[PDB]
Amino acid sequence: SQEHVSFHVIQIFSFVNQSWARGQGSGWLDELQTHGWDSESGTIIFLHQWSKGQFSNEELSDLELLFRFYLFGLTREIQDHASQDYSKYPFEVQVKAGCELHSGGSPEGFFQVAFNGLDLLSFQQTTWVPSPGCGSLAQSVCHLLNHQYEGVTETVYNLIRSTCPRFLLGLLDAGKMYVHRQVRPEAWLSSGPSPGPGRLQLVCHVSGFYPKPVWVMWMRGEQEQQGTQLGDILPNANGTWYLRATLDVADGEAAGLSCRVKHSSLEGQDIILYWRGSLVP
Amino acid sequence: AIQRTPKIQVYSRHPAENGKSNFLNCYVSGFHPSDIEVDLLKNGERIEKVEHSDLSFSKDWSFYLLYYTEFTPTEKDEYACRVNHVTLSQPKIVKWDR
Ligand SMILES: CCCCCCCCCCCCC/C=C/[C@@H](O)[C@@H](CO[C@@H]1O[C@H](CO)[C@@H](O[C@@H]2O[C@H](CO)[C@H](O[C@@H]3O[C@H](CO)[C@H](O)[C@H](O[C@@H]4O[C@H](CO)[C@H](O)[C@H](O)[C@H]4O)[C@H]3NC(C)=O)[C@H](O[C@]3(C(=O)O)C[C@H](O)[C@@H](NC(C)=O)[C@H]([C@H](O)[C@@H](O)CO)O3)[C@H]2O)[C@H](O)[C@H]1O)NC(=O)CCCCCCCCCCCCCCCCC
Ligand SMILES: CCCCCCC[C@H](C)CCC[C@H](C)CCC[C@H](C)CCC[C@H](C)CCC[C@H](C)CCCOP(=O)(O)O[C@@H]1O[C@H](CO)[C@@H](O)[C@H](O)[C@@H]1O
Ligand SMILES: *[C@@H]1O[C@H](CO)[C@@H](O)[C@H](O)[C@H]1NC(C)=O
Ligand SMILES: NCC(=O)NCC(=O)NCC(=O)O
Ligand SMILES: NCC(=O)NCC(=O)NCC(=O)O
Ligand SMILES: NCC(=O)NCC(=O)NCC(=O)O
Ligand SMILES: O=S(=O)([O-])CC[NH2+]C1CCCCC1
Ligand SMILES: O=S(=O)([O-])CC[NH2+]C1CCCCC1
Ligand SMILES: O=S(=O)([O-])CC[NH2+]C1CCCCC1
Repeated sequence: SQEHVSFHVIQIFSFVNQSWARGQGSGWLDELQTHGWDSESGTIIFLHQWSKGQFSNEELSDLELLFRFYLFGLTREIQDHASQDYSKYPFEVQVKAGCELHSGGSPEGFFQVAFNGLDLLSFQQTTWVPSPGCGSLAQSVCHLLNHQYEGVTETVYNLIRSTCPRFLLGLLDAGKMYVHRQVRPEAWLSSGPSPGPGRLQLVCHVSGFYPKPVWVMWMRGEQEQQGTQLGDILPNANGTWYLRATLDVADGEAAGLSCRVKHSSLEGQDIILYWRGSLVP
Repeated sequence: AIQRTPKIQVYSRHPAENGKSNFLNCYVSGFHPSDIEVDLLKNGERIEKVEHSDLSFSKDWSFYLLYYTEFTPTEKDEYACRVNHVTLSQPKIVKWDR
């Protein structure tokens, strides 16, 4: 394969005042959620049979411990500074940390942060870098981390650049039968919202396919109809995908139109559905 | 950051087959801030047996959630997804049709 894969942990913290806050963290392999966080017991929730990713229970309990210390220290500092400057409440922090594996095996680390939905800072190579927007707060936090916080930055560098790629690849190998499976889509047709008097909206639904690459078109014979509109490839429960293809046509020109579906699981034999509509008595 | 209203997309795993197990999905994305009320409705009543993803956000930092529930449709019963946000004066609804 030539494709980039990535792993991320994401956090969302809301601080309403100095005595009340709440948070949420999770782990994601590409767009697939593979981990949660139980906040009462401070432990990792493994969503799949392969979610330990060939890590030993020892490294994992040590990561849980590390995350617990990190959460404690993070909230304690933010509250020390925001209680004095209490005009900031209520506010929301977004964190996204993790790594990407490029096609030749080169790892790339990531640690981005946002404040009320705006880029606040990031971690470029070895330096905490503020964003152009805001500065100040960004510059403050960045100086704080650059010069006033010990092996914290060292540990973050080691975590996003060595521990993360190793866990990514261990996850992929631990679930290879899930990772490399093929799942056949099923398709069906429906009408859509009326585009206007004397006009029809044809919809082709394609659902349950994995992996994500798919080809779906409205056709007349071998003429692909240029008007086909593809929707977002939406996620299903249990790792499959869903897709709508719609087409607007005058009634009287709808006969002969068909939906065609091409997917890796189909062994060359495409799915074809002819629009019937009100044509058949 | 300018508040963003949720996009709500409702869709089933399988073709509607009256008297057949099926999954109803509701994808809610592009909203900010993160506080939100999503419910799946059967005949205007909130379904409790539901599953949802943990909160996640795109690269523009707007949030998104997948909701789903297993169900069996009939001509009598209609299903919906209801969302309430700060950017919403009245709880917005999206209805599911065969
Ligand atoms: C392990 C992992 C590692 C850990 C990761 C986490 C680390 C990184 C993040 C943590 C740090 C973030 C960066 C922070 C940097 C900081 O350096 C700091 C320095 O900036 C300044 O700080 C000062 C703190 O002191 C503030 O001053 C205070 O502000 C307060 C709120 O505004 C009050 O202000 C008043 O509010 C009032 C509301 O009722 C009024 O409106 C007042 O208005 C005036 O009132 C008048 C009345 O007549 C007139 O009307 C006048 O006209 C009018 O102007 C106003 N008064 C003003 C403007 O002067 C205070 O004023 C009082 C008050 O009222 O409480 C007055 C009292 O009398 C006084 N009592 C006495 C006896 O005298 C009292 C007390 O002494 C004070 O000490 C405070 O209690 O304070 C004042 O002090 C400044 O704003 C502020 O800018 N910057 C900050 O952003 C702090 C908050 C940051 C929180 C973090 C947020 C997000 C964090 C993101 C983290 C990212 C994570 C990355 C992950 C990394 C991975 C490893
Ligand atoms: C949803 C769940 C996800 C599950 C998937 C598994 C995740 C997969 C496998 C890997 C992915 C990694 C992700 C990509 C990156 C995000 C990690 C998070 C964001 C940041 C963590 C770093 C913290 C900032 C703690 C560093 C500070 C301490 C301090 C220095 C080191 C000693 O520790 P300590 O124990 O405190 O020990 C310390 O030793 C020091 C002595 O030098 C002392 O200063 C301290 O007092 C203390 O004793
Ligand atoms: C802090 O926020 C919590 C959550 O809303 C609230 O119950 C509590 O009263 C707040 N404290 C105040 C407003 O002093
Ligand atoms: N800074 C918010 C935070 O991380 N709180 C710790 C925690 O465990 N929160 C769970 C909750 O109360 O929502
Ligand atoms: N490791 C536990 C923690 O830091 N916070 C959770 C807690 O103490 N209580 C859960 C709650 O109040 O919701
Ligand atoms: N908010 C905690 C949680 O349960 N997150 C993920 C999830 O799967 N929820 C499904 C449910 O219990 O309704
Ligand atoms: O509030 S809360 O449920 O404690 C949020 C937990 N976030 C953590 C997830 C795993 C490591 C990064 C921090
Ligand atoms: O179909 S696809 O979802 O684009 C495949 C690539 N994404 C990853 C999903 C979870 C397992 C590793 C592969
Ligand atoms: O806009 S976007 O390209 O879809 C951003 C990608 N979201 C991923 C980031 C963190 C883990 C969840 C999946």
